[PDB]
Amino acid sequence: TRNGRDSESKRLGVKLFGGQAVKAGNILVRLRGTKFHAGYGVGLGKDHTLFAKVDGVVKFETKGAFGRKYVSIVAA
Amino acid sequence: ATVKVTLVKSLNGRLANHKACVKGLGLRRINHTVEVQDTPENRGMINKAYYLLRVEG
RNA sequence: AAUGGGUCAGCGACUUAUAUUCAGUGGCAAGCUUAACCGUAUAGGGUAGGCGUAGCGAAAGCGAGUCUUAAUAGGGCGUU
RNA sequence: ACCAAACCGAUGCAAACUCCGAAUACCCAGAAGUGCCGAGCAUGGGAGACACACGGCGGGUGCUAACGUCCGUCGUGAAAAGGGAAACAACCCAGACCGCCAGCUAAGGUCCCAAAGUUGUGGUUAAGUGGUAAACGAUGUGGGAAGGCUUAGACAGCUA
RNA sequence: GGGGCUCAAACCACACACCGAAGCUGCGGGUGUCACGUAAGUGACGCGGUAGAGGAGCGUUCUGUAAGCCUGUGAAGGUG
RNA sequence: UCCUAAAGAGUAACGGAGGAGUACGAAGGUGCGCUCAGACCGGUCGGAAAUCGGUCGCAGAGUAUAAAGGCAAAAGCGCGCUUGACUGCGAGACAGACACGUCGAGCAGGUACGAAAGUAGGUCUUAGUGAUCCGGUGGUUCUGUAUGGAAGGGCCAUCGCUCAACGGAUAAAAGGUACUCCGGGGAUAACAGGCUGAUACCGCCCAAGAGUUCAUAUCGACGGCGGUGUUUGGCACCUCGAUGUCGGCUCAUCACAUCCUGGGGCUGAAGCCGGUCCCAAGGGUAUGGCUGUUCGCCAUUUAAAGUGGUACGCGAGCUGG
RNA sequence: GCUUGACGAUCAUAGAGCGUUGGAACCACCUGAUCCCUUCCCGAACUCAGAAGUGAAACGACGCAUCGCCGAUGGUAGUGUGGGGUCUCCCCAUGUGAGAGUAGGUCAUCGUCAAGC
Repeated sequence: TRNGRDSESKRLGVKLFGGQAVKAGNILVRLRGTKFHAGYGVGLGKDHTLFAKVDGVVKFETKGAFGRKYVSIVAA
Repeated sequence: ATVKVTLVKSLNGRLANHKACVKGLGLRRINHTVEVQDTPENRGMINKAYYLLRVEG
């Protein structure tokens, strides 16, 4: 019966978009529950943060059954 | 091969993107004529600011 | 149709001291500079001190190296 | 005779619905040219600001009221004069270093006040419409497609 | 906006002219920056502006230069 | 946590919706085991539905908790071990004014587990929180005011109480002022002006209807569309280095949406009177009893006692209830 | 060379639904629990001594296109920029451009490896 009190807006989203060079520790997707999945060299942190585990460029394939949007990094 | 554009309107209330298309094309004030190479990456600045210019060819 | 001034002439508001930082400009230079004070006194003496030449650590300490942990194994700070 | 959730088809609509899904914007890499001689970045010295306004657009709020108010994004005024909008921070054009009794234009204009066409061709409009306005109402007039009755003699007008 | 306008001085099209800004061009004017110039020297791009930053100056009174120089053949001051 | 929020982040409102101030020694790791809900149906105690036995199933279930987003390589239960809800760290990022915050291996201390590749630095994810200063506690190799010690201090680990005005003024915090004072403001209210017109007021459009028949002589439900700025608002644009109230008095001036007088149309207008609608602003348009009144209610008039604007006209004209 | 295995490329043009089959190899059962153990009670789970039996069920490829699923072209809605209007909305220039709908493919297309014919 009283409105107010929005939260503080967590800055989620795809950082470091899908052609960019990476180093092997970079947060690659901030994410609220694996809207994107883990490809070849990426890591899947505890809060479903995708992180590059090797160097290269990030690809963003769609692959497999279930229609998974993948994030894979290819050492190119 | 070579196109020549003239600036016929101002840059005053124009968008910051469009006047950067006119400065980057070589133009400085009204009725100034430059001779521009006809590469398509040069012609795209002529097209983003088509309304400010006159393109004699 | 918001403030102030009737007008003239005088007056009337970023200063000074002491610490400090940065810039410019100089003297000396791995050193530089003195404070009180002394002085037939803006000279000259007086180098107590201050800063510089080495850092790291809370510290003992060790030093071109500590901390930590049973661990000289893994990073931060410094270094011609 | 009352009715009856669900199911089949037809049919709508959501800011907190989405099987879908752009333009743009944003991120990245590589390239020519331009940059006023730099634009970008980094460290230092000095700030000022931390009450903005209105206009276009995209929305909340309000009454899709307010020169209301709260955001986004532009442009302007703030801090910008000159020409136009009669006069008119914020709209349109344009950004004033100084001089000229030189010439071309922009927005806007060209009968007189008032600088320039009483300009040409073709139409429309009789209300001073222009030069303020809604539901709705009328043989006001211009244009255009079509239809039914149409000299075996229609619509309003004569002697069974 | 007013006078006033009715085959328009209104509206709709199209054509051609013209006027109109501190815009643009012509012509004459500093250095603002920068590149060149063994530094005479021209070029090129600029030059609205509040808060504010930067850079350069003028004038007043005093001290040194000054026991100089000017001044009663006329100073400062005042008025042209 | 969603919306607003404009398909990258971000993004305001006393805008619209909900939540949190925790749980968990298993609800974690791992080993191992294992996959929903729905309708369909079988009546001697439940008969919509249980026990669940098995047929079409077509995530619609479940997740400790709000909502969003996620899932089966399960991201729910059973059970063993009984601990990785590890210690030292940490390349590199994300967020970011700062303080904070978020994500993340390999060697060892060393590990549960698996017989092993390997997974494990808590939980499907994002809330479940609190700086510093003072104290408390357990370590310590550090310091230990002549020296040896202690005291006190430092470092490391952890607790408190209470900062929910939740970046926390102090260990410790309620009012009155019509007796008031000062400094400011039209960054901001009251009067008046201005913008707007919900609201009020006045017109108009369709006409169910009543009007004894007959929508339109009068009246009109349901809805519609406008005008006037006429007041209740709304706004905070002017005015706070002052624009001094309501009413009466005195004087007015304009409007026409006309109260009287003048000219007309229609009538459910016989006449006398009226009703209603046009046209018309020339001149007229009370006096008193009550009340501070405007109004109002009353008494008696009049041809008629109109409605509005003018800073709700008028206080450098008056009064001052 | 085909049958069929064995993990995988690609993910409802590959999916579900309606016939014929294969016995030798493979595959599910089957005979039973003695020796491992599986049981919130069980050998249908699953562990297996197995190979007495069996090819329908079980699954497997192999049939058949109603349905799902893809889906043009053209238009339309939206929209960047520039300019208009009678401006709570649309139009013009220009760039771009869906969603839904509109004949119909299909019982998919691939790759390595092996026992057998």
